[PDB]
Amino acid sequence: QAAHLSFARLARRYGDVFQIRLGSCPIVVLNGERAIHQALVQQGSAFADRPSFASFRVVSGGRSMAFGHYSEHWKVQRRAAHSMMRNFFTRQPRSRQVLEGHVLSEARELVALLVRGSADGAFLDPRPLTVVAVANVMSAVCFGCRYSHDDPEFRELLSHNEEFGRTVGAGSLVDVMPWLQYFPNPVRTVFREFEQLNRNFSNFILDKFLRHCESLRPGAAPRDMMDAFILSAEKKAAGDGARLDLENVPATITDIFGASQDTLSTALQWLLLLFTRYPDVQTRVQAELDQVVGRDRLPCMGDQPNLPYVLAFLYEAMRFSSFVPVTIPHATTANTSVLGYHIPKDTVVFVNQWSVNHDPLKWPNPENFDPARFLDKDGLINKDLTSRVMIFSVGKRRCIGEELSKMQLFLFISILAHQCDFRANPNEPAKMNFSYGLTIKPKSFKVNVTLRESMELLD
Ligand code: HEM
Ligand SMILES: O=c1cc(-c2ccccc2)oc2c1ccc1ccccc12
Repeated sequence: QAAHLSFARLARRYGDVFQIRLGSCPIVVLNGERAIHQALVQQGSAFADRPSFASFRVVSGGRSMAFGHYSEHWKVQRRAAHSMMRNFFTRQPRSRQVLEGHVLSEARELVALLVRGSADGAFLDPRPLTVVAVANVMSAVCFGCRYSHDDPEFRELLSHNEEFGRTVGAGSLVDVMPWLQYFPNPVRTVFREFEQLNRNFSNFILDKFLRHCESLRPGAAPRDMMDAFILSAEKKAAGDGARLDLENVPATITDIFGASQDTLSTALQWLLLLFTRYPDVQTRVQAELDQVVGRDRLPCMGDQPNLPYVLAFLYEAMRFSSFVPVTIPHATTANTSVLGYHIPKDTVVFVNQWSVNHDPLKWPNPENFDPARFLDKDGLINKDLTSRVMIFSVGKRRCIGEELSKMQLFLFISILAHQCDFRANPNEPAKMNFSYGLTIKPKSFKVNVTLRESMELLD
């Protein structure tokens, strides 16, 4: 009875567009591509707002770009945030390399713990490990500092991503049923933890913020995204496009660091999950990797176009898993209509991406994981299908770190699959259970990892 599941089901009787009621709020769910594309794209702007939920307000000390409203001040915050994400990567020559180094560097520490903690036929839950590996890629990209996988204070800071999606996830009752805060219950519990975690994240980034600001003297060369945003803001305040104001820099680096670390973490956990539940797909991608990059070195972004199956497994896991089933709730900015239906200004809207990835007609093997589903008659991928998958949303509020997400999940998996073997715990009868909320996170599950060959990952 997962949200995105009921909605897609209610659509088989009331159409793609219809409205539900969560407590006091009547939400209008969008389910198909034409409806999703007609609201978010064609009438994008009418649907580019965020609902006035008290919890959204708590994120990033009240200055979130992801959870804030549509307005001019917001408009430059996003433009400025998207600018950093586009330029930051591919800004200077050899930049791609420094990025790939971080991934390569976390991939090494990641396989090492997985293999070490999997000796003699042992199994271990990969999740905690995958969060730390992805947060470090971004800890270094954003602050220029990575943490020890043993670091408690950091593993703690990142041990609450589930409480975050349960609070803001479409379906959540925290906002729409405030009376639930009046007494003990899971909803009272999650929201209080929610405030607790956002409070910790902000302080974590605030501390780093104040230090980068202090060390960034006149002629100083920025060596971060923190340093990059601060410089830009000082250059903005200091006389004379879209750049952030110093007061908004901590909040926006929080959204940036927070999203990636959560989403990329969740995504990664599915890849290994799928690898262990589909040994054959694991072998094929693991085969193509051997044929193209050779057992002679480890994969790099240069190999991406000669790896049609890897990219295919990538988009199949994306469509099949739909780990971000419904986008961050939207809100209309003006009375509008979609697929005929009237939608009055200031109404909360849910975009069902899962309903576009699981549409029978567009995807024949709807419930079956078929990476070949994206392979062209002669073995190459066809953007026409690969780009038919919806996970990063579309429109004004579409993800700002899409290419980064991709040129990273490709790498983590390329190294891991090329260097390791993943086996599921056979003794586990009942199946994998998940936690629904913004992202679909896998609940506890154990894998066993062994090295195909000697570590050349060691530098
Ligand atoms: C595979 C990983 C990721 C997926 C599937 C994903 C997807 C999404 C989705 C579904 C949204 C909501 C769109 C909407 O409400 O209409 C979004 C928001 C956003 N994403 Fe991502 N994301 C991921 C990675 C990233 C990364 C790496 C960053 C960090 C740079 C990031 C930052 C953002 C931001 C700042 C927003 C809010 C944008 C806005 O409100 O306008 N995401 N993403
Ligand atoms: O701004 C955020 C966006 C996002 C986000 C997540 C998924 C998709 C889009 C945005 O999440 C977070 C954010 C901030 C802090 C978080 C702390 C824990 C877990 C997630 C956080």
